[PDB]
Amino acid sequence: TVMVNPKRSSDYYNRSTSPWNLHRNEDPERYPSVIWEAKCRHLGCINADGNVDYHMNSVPIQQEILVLRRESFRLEKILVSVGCTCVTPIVHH
Amino acid sequence: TVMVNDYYNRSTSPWNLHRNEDPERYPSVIWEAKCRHLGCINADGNVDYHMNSVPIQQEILVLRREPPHSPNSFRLEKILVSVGCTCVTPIVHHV
Ligand SMILES: Cc1ccc2ncccc2c1-c1ccc(O)c(C(=O)O)c1
Ligand SMILES: Cc1ccc2ncccc2c1-c1ccc(O)c(C(=O)O)c1
Repeated sequence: TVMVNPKRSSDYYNRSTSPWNLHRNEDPERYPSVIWEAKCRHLGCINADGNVDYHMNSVPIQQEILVLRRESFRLEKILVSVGCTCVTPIVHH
Repeated sequence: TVMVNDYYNRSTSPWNLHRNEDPERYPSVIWEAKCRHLGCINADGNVDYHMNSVPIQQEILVLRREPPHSPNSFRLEKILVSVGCTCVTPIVHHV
């Protein structure tokens, strides 16, 4: 026991070859109550012609973050998606 | 005041993880991303500067010992962390 005293400001989500949207994650018993989580727009990645390359993969980049939960509060560690990256698939065993 | 109790090696914008350690902080250890290249990896496996690797930055909540060195009193603080990298067009679309 111890004592303790959203925005989208980057355009990377649209300029990325693995672009992403944001989804509202809301929990009234949590601080922050509203978290915006990334969801990749495509299964594949966008090529230089602007079309989807289904061979590559858009995958979410996750971060472990601290949140406060009403329980007087209790500290929790959760995983949130912050954006997406484009990867070459695992193609061997 | 309250009381409290490989995929990136495969990315076209790969990154390496770096230890951010602060004993005055909870969590003490945060693993941050540093993009490996300024370009992105092309289909030949080389760095290509027609596109750029950029680090996605996220504002995260953290506990800071207040007063310093205290084992049971903290202040809520927000810091900017690099979580991973994505591959972007070097151009922007707004004025
Ligand atoms: C990321 C992106 C988004 C929208 C596009 N819309 C039309 C055409 C290309 C687009 C690209 C894109 C992808 C890969 C690339 O290599 C390049 C590039 O080389 O500019 C551009
Ligand atoms: C991401 C990645 C990582 C390592 C590689 N090492 C050798 C060759 C290509 C590599 C690729 C890569 C990049 C873009 C791509 O478009 C493709 C692909 O289309 O296969 C593959």
